[PDB]
Amino acid sequence: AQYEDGKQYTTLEKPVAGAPQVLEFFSFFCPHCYQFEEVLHISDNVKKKLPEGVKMTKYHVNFMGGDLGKDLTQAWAVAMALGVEDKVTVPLFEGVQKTQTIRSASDIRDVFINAGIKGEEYDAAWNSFVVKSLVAQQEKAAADVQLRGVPAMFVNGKYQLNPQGMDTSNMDVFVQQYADTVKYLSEK
Repeated sequence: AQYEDGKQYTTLEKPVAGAPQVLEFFSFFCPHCYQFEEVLHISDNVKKKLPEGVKMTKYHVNFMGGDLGKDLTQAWAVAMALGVEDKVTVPLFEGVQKTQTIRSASDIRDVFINAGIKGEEYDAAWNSFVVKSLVAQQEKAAADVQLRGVPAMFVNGKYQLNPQGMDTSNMDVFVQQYADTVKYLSEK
């Protein structure tokens, strides 16, 4: 057929019950994740083609960047709780990978302050139990699919995108194939 198990996607031999419909994993330390977000705009183009009613979820991961990696998972939890993901995603990527000015939790905090989140509100969120359970959710989702690399995308907890089975000679064409594959998997 046109979409083939093992080509544009793989099936999990261990389906994950109750998983989010479209689940994306990334790390602010991950070079392809930077490309996906700042150059390719994958999340964005996927959304534009998802059917009515299916919501999209994106989680940070711990297994890159050691201690600062864990701080970033907690900061992304803060980002999610405050709903400021679209204000901190670019400066966090650039702070880690471009300027390399993010070296400590305090430097992560600086990003949010510059984005206009109040210190007391950031600090209160950071220390809250709601962010702690949101950190737990991110960790659990990654654990459920035995995740050992990012970027990664899972559809209905049973299908994993396989971008290495796609042409990359044109970036636009790659993005649409990626997005169209997600939509197909969505309708499966």
